[PDB]
Amino acid sequence: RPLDIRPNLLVVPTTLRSKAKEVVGVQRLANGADNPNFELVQVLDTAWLN
Amino acid sequence: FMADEYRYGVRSRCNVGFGFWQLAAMSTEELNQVNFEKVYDAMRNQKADGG
Repeated sequence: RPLDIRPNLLVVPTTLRSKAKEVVGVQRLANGADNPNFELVQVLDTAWLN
Repeated sequence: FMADEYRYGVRSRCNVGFGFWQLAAMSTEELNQVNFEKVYDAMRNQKADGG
């Protein structure tokens, strides 16, 4: 049976904040192609690790 | 004619500033994500004493 997971939190170090925002927060990823994950997972940044 | 001053600046906090940029905004990640974002993350990842 599926677990029915609903990933909605993305926590990453500071160095990945910009890339995570690009993944979720803009329509184009890095080349004007598209962003299938736009407005999908709300990313919170964290600096307590790494 | 003379106009006196007795002021001076301070190199106050070197842990809250960044410099030495090869500034450019004309690449997917070669000039944006490696210069401006590098400075960004370096500024927001500073640790007072670790942790």
